[PDB]
Amino acid sequence: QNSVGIDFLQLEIALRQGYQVVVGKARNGVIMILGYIQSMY
Amino acid sequence: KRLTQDDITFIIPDYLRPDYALEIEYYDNCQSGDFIVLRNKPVNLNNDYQIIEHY
Amino acid sequence: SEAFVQLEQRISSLEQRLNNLES
Amino acid sequence: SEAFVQLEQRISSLEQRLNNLES
Amino acid sequence: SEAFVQLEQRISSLEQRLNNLES
Amino acid sequence: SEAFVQLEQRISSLEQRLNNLES
Amino acid sequence: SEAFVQLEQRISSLEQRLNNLES
Amino acid sequence: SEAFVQLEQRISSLEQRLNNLES
Amino acid sequence: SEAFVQLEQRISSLEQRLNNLES
Amino acid sequence: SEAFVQLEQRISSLEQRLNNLES
Amino acid sequence: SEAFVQLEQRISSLEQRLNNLES
Amino acid sequence: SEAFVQLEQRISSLEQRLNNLES
Amino acid sequence: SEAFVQLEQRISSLEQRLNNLES
Amino acid sequence: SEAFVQLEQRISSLEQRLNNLES
Amino acid sequence: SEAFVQLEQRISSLEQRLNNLES
Amino acid sequence: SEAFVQLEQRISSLEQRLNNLES
Amino acid sequence: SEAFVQLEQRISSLEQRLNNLES
Amino acid sequence: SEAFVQLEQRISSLEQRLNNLES
Amino acid sequence: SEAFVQLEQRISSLEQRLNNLES
Amino acid sequence: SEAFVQLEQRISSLEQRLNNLES
Repeated sequence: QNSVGIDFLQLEIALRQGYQVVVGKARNGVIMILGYIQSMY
Repeated sequence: KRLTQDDITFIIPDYLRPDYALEIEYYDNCQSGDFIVLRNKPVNLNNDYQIIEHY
Repeated sequence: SEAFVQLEQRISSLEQRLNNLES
Repeated sequence: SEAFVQLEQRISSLEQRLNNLES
Repeated sequence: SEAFVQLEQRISSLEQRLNNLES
Repeated sequence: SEAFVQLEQRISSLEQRLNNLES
Repeated sequence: SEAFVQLEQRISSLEQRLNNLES
Repeated sequence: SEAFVQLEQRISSLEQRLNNLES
Repeated sequence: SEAFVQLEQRISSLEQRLNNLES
Repeated sequence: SEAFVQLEQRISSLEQRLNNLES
Repeated sequence: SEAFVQLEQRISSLEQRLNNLES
Repeated sequence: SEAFVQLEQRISSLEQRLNNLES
Repeated sequence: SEAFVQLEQRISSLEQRLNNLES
Repeated sequence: SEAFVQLEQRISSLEQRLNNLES
Repeated sequence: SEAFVQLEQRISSLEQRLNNLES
Repeated sequence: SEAFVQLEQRISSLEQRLNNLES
Repeated sequence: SEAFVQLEQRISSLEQRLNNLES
Repeated sequence: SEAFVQLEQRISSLEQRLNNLES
Repeated sequence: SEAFVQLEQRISSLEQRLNNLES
Repeated sequence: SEAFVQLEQRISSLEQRLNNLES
């Protein structure tokens, strides 16, 4: 978990509630949880 | 959205109050900040003291 | 002026990061 | 607020440079 | 404004080049 | 023209960093 | 616009400088 | 008095850097 | 706009430090 | 202009490959 | 749209070369 | 059709980079 | 005549690569 | 247009051989 | 002309086999 | 179709030669 | 019958390659 | 067709050049 | 003006430390 | 304010002295 700034607990919670979570590189250049994808697959 | 040390309800003495502190956030890889916020449970749906009363 | 507050917080974070990195 | 945009862009580029430097 | 995002991507590539060279 | 001014700032910052690097 | 041509020239000069600096 | 906060931040970074220098 | 001057001073100091570090 | 968007995405992807490979 | 077809073919050939290089 | 000129310029830059790399 | 254009562009890229190889 | 398929196959074998040569 | 198609497929298979074998 | 038979025989001999070469 | 000429060219190229390989 | 024959000697000369480079 | 006094004292301690360092 | 500007050159000279000591 130390490799990237993801905050895996929020990721797991969001996945369990059923969101389509997105993780990736931001303007900082650090991997983080971006916004969830809505509606379409 | 970062907590700016104004939200902290301090209990330490006056001479220990930081003038400028920022919460450590997962953005920027937690490499900057001064404090963190802890909570008893990640998701809090049940009262532990009620479980003791039930048994 | 919340935007200026955000910029100040970002600059302070960067200064702390670089100061820690140097030593 | 052109100077504000310039400052924000400079800060963001600095953050990217520091992120690359640390990792 | 397609040409503008093309310019932005070229400058982003130059930034990535310089960051890779620096590290 | 926020995109334009921030792109100009990126260009200027890259020129400054290159001038530092070359000598 | 003229400023677009200036940006084109500046980006091209930056690319050439990075390329011949890399050697 | 945001400029005064600016001055405090500059001086705090100064003490941080010099303290890291000493040890 | 002296606070903006302060921000420019901080960002300039950071950039000079990093340019001396890299080069 | 879906085709042009796809071409731009492909160019950006190839450019990221080459930037990563130059590391 | 001959220029479009030429650009697509160039991108595809470059993609093939880059994929071969990575492996 | 300036965007097409930009695509051609980027593709030519990538091809030149790969050619100089190969030799 | 899309196929003809694709073949012509592939051939042209091929002699560009090999000409650069000879030089 | 089977002869055109013949030409495409010849050129594809050419690129395959030259790509294998490069790496 | 299925016979010519079969001959073309055989020749393409042979070319692929030999090209893979060489490298 | 004498030339067809000649081409088929040449292809078959080539396949046998390649099979022997690989194994 | 230029397609047959193409097939003859391909088979001849394969045979010359294999003869140079063996001898 | 003049285009077909011109592509013919183009591809043939390209193949001969590749073979000569391989020697 | 408690903050002003604190900042003044911090600065004064800083030049005292650095002046002793130079001597 | 005269106090603010005097603190300004005080902090600036202090920063320059620290940088010169670091060299």
